[PDB]
Amino acid sequence: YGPLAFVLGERTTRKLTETSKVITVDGNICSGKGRLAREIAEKLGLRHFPEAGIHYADSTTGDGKPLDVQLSGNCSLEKFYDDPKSNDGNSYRLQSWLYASRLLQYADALEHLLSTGQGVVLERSIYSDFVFLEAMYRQGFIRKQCVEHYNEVKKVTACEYLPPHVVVYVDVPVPEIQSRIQKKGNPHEMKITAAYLQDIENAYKKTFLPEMSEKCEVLQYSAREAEDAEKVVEDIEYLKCDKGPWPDQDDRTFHRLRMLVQNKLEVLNYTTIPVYLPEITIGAHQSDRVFQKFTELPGRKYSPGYNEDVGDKWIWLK
Amino acid sequence: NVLQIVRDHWVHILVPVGFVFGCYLDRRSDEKLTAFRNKSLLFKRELRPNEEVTWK
Amino acid sequence: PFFDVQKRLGLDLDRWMTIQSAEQPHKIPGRCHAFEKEWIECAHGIGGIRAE
Amino acid sequence: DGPEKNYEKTMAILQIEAEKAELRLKELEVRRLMRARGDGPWYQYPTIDKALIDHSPKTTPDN
Amino acid sequence: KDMFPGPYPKTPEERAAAAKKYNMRVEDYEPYPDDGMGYGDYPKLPDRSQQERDPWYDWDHPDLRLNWGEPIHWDLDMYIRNRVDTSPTPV
Amino acid sequence: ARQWQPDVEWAEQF
Amino acid sequence: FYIREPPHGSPDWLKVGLTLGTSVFLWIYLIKQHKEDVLEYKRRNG
Amino acid sequence: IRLQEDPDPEDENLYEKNPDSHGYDKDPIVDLWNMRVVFFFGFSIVLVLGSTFVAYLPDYRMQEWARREAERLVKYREANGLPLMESNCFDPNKIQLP
Amino acid sequence: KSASSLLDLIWLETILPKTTSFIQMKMSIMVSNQKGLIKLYFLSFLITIMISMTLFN
Amino acid sequence: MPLVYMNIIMAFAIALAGLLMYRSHLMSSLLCLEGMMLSLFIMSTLIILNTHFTLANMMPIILLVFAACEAALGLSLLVMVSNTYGTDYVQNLNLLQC
Amino acid sequence: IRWTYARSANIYPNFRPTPKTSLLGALFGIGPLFFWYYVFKTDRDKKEKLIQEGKLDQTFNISY
Amino acid sequence: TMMSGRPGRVPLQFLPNEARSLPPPKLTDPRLVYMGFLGYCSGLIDNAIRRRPVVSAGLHRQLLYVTSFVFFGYYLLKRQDYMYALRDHDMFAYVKSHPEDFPEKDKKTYGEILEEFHPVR
Amino acid sequence: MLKIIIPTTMLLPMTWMSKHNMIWINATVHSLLISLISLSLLNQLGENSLNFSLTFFSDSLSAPLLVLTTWLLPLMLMASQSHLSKETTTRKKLYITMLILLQLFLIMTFTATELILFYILFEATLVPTLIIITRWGNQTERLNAGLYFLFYTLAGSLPLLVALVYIQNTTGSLNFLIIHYWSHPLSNSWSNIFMWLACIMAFMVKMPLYGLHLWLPKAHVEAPIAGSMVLAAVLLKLGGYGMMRITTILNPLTNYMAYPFLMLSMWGMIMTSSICLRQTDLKSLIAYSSVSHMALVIVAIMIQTPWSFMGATALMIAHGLTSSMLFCLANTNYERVHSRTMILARGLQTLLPLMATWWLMASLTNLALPPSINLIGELFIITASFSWSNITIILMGMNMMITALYSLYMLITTQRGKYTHHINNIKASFTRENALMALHILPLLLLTLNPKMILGPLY
Amino acid sequence: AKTLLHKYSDIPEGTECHRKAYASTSIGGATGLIVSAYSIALKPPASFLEGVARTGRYTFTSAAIGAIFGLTSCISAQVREKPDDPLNYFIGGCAGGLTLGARTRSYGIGAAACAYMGLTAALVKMGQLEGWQVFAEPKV
Amino acid sequence: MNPIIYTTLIMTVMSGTMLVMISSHWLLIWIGFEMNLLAMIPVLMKNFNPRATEAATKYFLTQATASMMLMMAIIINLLYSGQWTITKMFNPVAMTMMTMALAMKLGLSPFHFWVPEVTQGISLQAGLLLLTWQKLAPLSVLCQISQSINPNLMLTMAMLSILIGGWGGLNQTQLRKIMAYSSIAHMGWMTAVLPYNTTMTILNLLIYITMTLAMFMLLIHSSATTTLSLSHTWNKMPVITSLMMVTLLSMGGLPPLSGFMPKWMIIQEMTKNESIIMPTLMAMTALLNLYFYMRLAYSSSLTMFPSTNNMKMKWQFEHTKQMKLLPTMIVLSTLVLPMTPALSSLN
Repeated sequence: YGPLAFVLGERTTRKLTETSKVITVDGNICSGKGRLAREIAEKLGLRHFPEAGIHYADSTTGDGKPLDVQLSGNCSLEKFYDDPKSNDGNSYRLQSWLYASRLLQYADALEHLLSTGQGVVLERSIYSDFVFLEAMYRQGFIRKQCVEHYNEVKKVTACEYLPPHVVVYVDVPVPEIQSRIQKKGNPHEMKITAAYLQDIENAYKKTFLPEMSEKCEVLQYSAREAEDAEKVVEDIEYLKCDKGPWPDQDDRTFHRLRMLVQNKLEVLNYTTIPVYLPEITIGAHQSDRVFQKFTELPGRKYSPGYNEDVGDKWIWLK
Repeated sequence: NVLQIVRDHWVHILVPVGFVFGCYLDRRSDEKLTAFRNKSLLFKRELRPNEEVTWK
Repeated sequence: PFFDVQKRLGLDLDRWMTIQSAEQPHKIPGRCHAFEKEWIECAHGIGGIRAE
Repeated sequence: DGPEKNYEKTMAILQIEAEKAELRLKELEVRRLMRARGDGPWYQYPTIDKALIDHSPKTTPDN
Repeated sequence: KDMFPGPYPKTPEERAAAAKKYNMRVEDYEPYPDDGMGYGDYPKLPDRSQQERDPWYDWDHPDLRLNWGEPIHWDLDMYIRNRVDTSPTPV
Repeated sequence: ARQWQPDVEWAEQF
Repeated sequence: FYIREPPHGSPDWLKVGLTLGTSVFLWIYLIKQHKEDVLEYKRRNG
Repeated sequence: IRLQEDPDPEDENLYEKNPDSHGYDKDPIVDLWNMRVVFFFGFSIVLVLGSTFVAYLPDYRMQEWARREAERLVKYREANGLPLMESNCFDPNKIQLP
Repeated sequence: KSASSLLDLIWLETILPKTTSFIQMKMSIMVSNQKGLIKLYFLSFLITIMISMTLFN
Repeated sequence: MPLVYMNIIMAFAIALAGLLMYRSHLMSSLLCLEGMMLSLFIMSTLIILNTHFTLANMMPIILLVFAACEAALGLSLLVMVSNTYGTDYVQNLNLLQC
Repeated sequence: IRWTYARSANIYPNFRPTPKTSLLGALFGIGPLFFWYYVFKTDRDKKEKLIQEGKLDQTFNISY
Repeated sequence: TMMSGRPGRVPLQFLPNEARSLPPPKLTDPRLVYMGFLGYCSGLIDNAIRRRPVVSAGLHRQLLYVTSFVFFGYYLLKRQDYMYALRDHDMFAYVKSHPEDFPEKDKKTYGEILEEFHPVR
Repeated sequence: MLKIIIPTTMLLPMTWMSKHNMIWINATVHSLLISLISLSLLNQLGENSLNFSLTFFSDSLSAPLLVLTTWLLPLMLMASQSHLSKETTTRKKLYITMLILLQLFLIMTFTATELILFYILFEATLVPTLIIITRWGNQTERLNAGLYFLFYTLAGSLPLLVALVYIQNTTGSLNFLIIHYWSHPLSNSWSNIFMWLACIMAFMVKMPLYGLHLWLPKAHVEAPIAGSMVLAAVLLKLGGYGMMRITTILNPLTNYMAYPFLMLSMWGMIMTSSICLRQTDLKSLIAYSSVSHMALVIVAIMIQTPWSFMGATALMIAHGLTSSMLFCLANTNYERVHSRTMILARGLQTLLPLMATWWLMASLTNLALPPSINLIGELFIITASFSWSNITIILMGMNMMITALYSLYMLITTQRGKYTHHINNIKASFTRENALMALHILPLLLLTLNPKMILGPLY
Repeated sequence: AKTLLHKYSDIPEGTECHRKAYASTSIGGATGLIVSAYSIALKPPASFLEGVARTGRYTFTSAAIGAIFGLTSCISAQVREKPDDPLNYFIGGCAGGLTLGARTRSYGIGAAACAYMGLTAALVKMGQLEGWQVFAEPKV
Repeated sequence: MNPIIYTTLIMTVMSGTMLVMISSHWLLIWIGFEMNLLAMIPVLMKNFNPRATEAATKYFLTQATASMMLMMAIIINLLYSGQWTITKMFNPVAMTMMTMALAMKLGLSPFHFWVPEVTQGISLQAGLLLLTWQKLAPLSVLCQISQSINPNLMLTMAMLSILIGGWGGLNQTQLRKIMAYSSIAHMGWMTAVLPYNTTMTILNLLIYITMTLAMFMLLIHSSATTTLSLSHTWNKMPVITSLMMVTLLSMGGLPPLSGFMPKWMIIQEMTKNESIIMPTLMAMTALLNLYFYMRLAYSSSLTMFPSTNNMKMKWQFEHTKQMKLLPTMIVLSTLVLPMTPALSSLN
């Protein structure tokens, strides 16, 4: 898709329908939001997006097989759970990488909505990733400058996109969250502090839910209420589409957005803002070595279709 | 196989071919500058029997 | 770069208004028609350097 | 090769280069003369074309 | 970076920091006079040749009669044992 | 045993 | 290999043929033009 | 200030992997061939053959020719009583002095 | 002292490279005033017009 | 030249001076720019009429049309700037420097 | 490292154009140049004078 | 403007008919060969920028680059030769038409002229 | 001349398409072959220059330099193998290509018949040198050194470009042959004086002249070993070659305008050698010694006597070889100790005997031990200056003394004394390093046998 | 404009030193006024008094430099009795540079200005004698 | 902006320039300039930003003043000559005023001030258009009136342009501002030979267009507007920054790159006209341009600045957009010096 296709007559609004809606399911750690999101997608026919992980970009490109952490992400969630105040900057590096992954996820979702026309259900989003960073700063895990840089990156990236039509919040109390985490069994999850979960909940209810409520409907559900998928789907169906800026958009603006989301590098252009924070800054020698390792990886040396090492042929005529 | 040998050591003929071609190019320029074959006031001589040119 | 496409294609697009001795509507003469005609006829193809 | 070959080649090269120098100086002089007189094909700045002038009977007899 | 020679010390605090940098006592440390010759804060060590230094003392660098970490004279190359000698003479 | 490559400080001057 | 099909995959074939054809036409026109110019130059210059 | 690799340790001595190293690369076979190439072409060819080539380079500086011509000229000069060397590099007859 | 520092590392460098570079730096600061006000450079345009009209008549 | 031509040219000069010497409002600068267009209209009209350049009597009209087009442009830019800043002050245009 | 740095790197940064530095720099930079120029010029002119009057002996001075 | 205003110059004409009287540039002209070299380099750079094998990807693409460069270069060289021939022709004609402005200085031999000798001592 | 140029060009595709394990091997092989081919050019005629074509020619001045460059390339590759062994294949090929481009440019410079073509190529040499210094330098001062070198050379060259175009406009041709046969004396007008300055200053900058030599220490010290090799072996001689060529049309104004530069160089040799005496960096010492030895050549060129020119050519070749060798030895020591401080490593003679012998021979050549070509050139220049003025012998002899002093001082400080105890990484000398030193020394000693080849066209 | 340069040039070198200096002073003052106008426009003076002060300072400095240059050059030519030496202009230029340094109350500025100004003035004299054309009339 | 509308506006800008280069009537040339301005403002403000609006306003103001002065000069020439053809102007005052106006349109100093500001405000594409295509029409008008152009005034403006461009470029850190000041200097170089030989100006203009096209396209491909943002490029795409190094060296003019051709030919023509001081000063001042080019090359490719962790994600994805002309433009802007004798074709 390009300017020519828009000139030829390809209009996104023609494909878009009432079903076409961006629904984000948000909540605290281990709130069971993923199950509800899947149920919503199945009962609305929408495309569910699993929550963006460290190797989400690895799935989108190449063979989908997650690449080495040193080559893709250079951050560990498990390390953050074990040591939230490490001197390696793993906390903020992880948070920034997650934001970049979620920015890519939101763009990947929008592109699906503007090409196929099918709605999308996403587990959290960029508009919700700030909660974890705020929690980390409250706990003292990260420094203030990290928060400042994250705000800088967000303000220059998120603005280009459109907020979700429906914001579903699964409200699970912190004690129940602790109980589930203990039942979950993950030792790193067990190491999660209760204060961190409380900060996440506070950030949600005091910043995210009101601001999203201004933009669109916020269908807050209890854990018991979320179990009733039928009710959740019905409530979303009965939400006025007026909520959200999508009714205020047209084929021209949709064309701009579609061109934006297609170019993933353009989407992630400002994720690498040249602010030198020790947590994110990577030395030149290490950068060169890691990039050389990345290029050595099969399928990454040349552009897709020209990597003969993976089986591509006819390159002499390609 | 000799094929494998030339397959990996073909680049070993570039510069020798370069020298051969350069000798040819130098010879070509000399041919273009044959305007005083036996017109110098120092080496002017009659062509010997069965001599096309002095190549000078 | 005066790409004289007018002369190449033999099309008059602005040469009609270049001088006042050119044909004006209803053959209305210019105030200095004679003088301009004399000057142009004198300086036709002799070059700007010589015409000066 | 023989020394006479290089001798003749040097003579030819000298002739070519000297003729080039003569032509370059000649060109500079010709260009200066043409640009100072406008009597040559070069530096012929355009003038008004006499074809544009209309000699058809005007309105006022004294043109 | 801070372990590199700097400008002429002006405040006594600068002098103490320079003395610490060169591993010299604050009392002993003496910068070259601020004549604008580019000496900076480098210590003005006594102008005595390496030959004068005790030949029986165990030096880290025996041929140069120097110790590791010891402040090095500005004109050490001139005052090496192979060059100009400032040792006392009988007459 | 590595060529000097600009640190954060060197880039900050730009 | 790739999860998503390459935007290239098999050679375009149509575009490849068009490129070959354009290059061949350029060569044919160039050679014929040079031949014509040689003949015309000889004709005009004995 | 930056997450960078620690300084690479002192360059691994090529002797460590293979005691017979000759320097050059790390692979022993390619080291052997590189040393053979450098020594054969560098010493056996240029240094020897080219030295012989420039040693027997044909005299185009006209040194022997100059000496022989000088001998002939000296013979003629002495035989005819003419001075061995004149005082004018060009004949005054063809010099139209102002 | 006299050769190595006084001349080579001090005066010779001060006489040619250092001086020229410092002059260039000051000129760069002057040219890139970084004010960016239409009023000022348009007044400069007016001054230029007047000066050109007087000097080149 | 007749004194009327001198006065019109002087009017153009005065309007140019006012335009180049801004004070506060960008609107005032646009007024000066349009005044200059008026003065040029008057000058060209008088010249064409006196010379009886019949075929060139359309030049002032074309000048007028294009003049008002470039003005429509100026006004559109002024309102964009005012809506962004709040006033049409020339000092507001300061984000871009050098 | 400090010694090597101070001997070369820190020389200019601490340098100040004091009257002493300026005077010494001038008298040891251009002083010797002017002195040698004067000496050599005088010698050359003397030899040229002798050449002009033919007094200078060049009986076997055929290599120069 | 030099020859931009030459008499009889048809506007927007790349190669006038009179150029055909001049010898056509040889298809093995070294300048044309350099043009083809530039085309091949362009192909290599295009491959490099698009992260595809520099020396093998899109052989048709590189071939078209070379062909386009050579094809346009042939006419470029022909026009260049035409313009230089125009220069020489006009200069010679002007010298012929203005003999007084281009006199023939008396040719004197070195034995006659006097050049001051500057001894190198 | 294309018999040399075309293979040099063909080196580039070979290096780019050579296997990662064969890059150095192929490059060295064919570079040595190209040097062998270039050896044919040494058969210069007695009077006429070898005018191969309208564009390329050679004489007894150009041919030794051409052979020197073609011979220097393989040794540069051999030296560069060590430090550029952890580099990626693409960057290693890039370095090799930069070296090949530099060699090609230098060949064309030394063979160019047209003065403006020589200017173009001799200023084209800056780009590869700048890239080599700034990209593959080891210190942080490499950027400033590259800036200094580039700006010094350009500030010298641009007035030369203007002057050359002026000469082309006035004389009508810049071909060396025509410029020499149609030579016309220059008057003493200020215009002629400034033309002479424009024609001389660029080459004065190229071969370090006291006052304009500040770029050389930085460049040589910061640049990688190969870059320093070319910088001190050919790039400096570029100035001498250009000056000797251009002085043909700069007479008799040279007689009046030489005194400033002559005195500057005659005092500069002493000053720079004294600076060498009190240096703490090995590479800096080598660079300053180069400055003095090149000031000798500057004097020789300015005097314009035949003996001076012969000695200048011989000294240029000799210094190229010696300085390259000295930098290579310093590079080996630096690679082992990872520092350029001269006093850091001591008593290396005990640990590395053969490298110490190489050091001894190189230092002997540096101090012009008879009958080395170094001494031949130095003595010829000294005799020419003595003919110019008898007072010159004072400074010349003092400079000889200081050169001997600092060379032996370098040898004693590095290859003598008590070994440094803590330095334990001094491994045995590699075969490649010894071969490099041999390929630097043996040609010079052989050249002493037949000095006529490197004695220039005035022999 | 060109009339001021005419005034300076018409006065023969090494003659009418007072008049020569007067003409040079007028030229320098005009240049100072131009610089003052440009400075005031680009760098707005806070007060009209500040603008007057800046204009006066720049004009006085430039005029003083011009007066010193003219007087020094003419007097040097008179004493040496050689009106065609570039050294006269060089001495005048260095004197003007020293005056600039005094006006800026900076010895380094004065020294550098002396060197550069003296060189440029000598070059101007050399061009006046040889015929160097800064803005050559198109001739080809 | 709808793509059809954008294409129409671009074609309108091109048509204005073509009218300026095709017309023989002064009024039509002024009309073409007005069309260029009218269709240029929206292109400058394609991406609505306060900085973009400020840049558009400043550009409009400057170009409007220039057009006013141009039409005034045309009217004065009509008054004193009764001529509309674009030939030798017959009034000196009109000639001076027209020169001022056309220089302001070009951006020659002291009318350079607007160029860096507008270039920084507008996007990289708009910057490319402003610094390459918008330079054609005023240069064409100047070339047609070169005979009447006062050599002194034009030479002063050109030399000041070179000096000011170099100085401004030395202090800038934003890539767009560096490009703008370098453009000012190159325009000074172009207009210096305008009174002497117009074909050399055409040559310099073509080389400048190729170089600026290559540089702007490389910046767009790297999506960098500051020195640090460009420094990060080495980690992702080293080829782009290395080619940028080559193009920067060409912009400096260092032989044997293409950038030497225009300077070489310009110096040749100026020396033929007995002007020696002016070209010497021109080259010596272009050294400053070389300095800031070298600084940019240092930061971009000659040395390696620190990168960020998020670069790993960008490594995986490949640029979708493909600028077809970029390779040819790089080649033509780097390796064309062996092809100077093709200068005759311009005549």
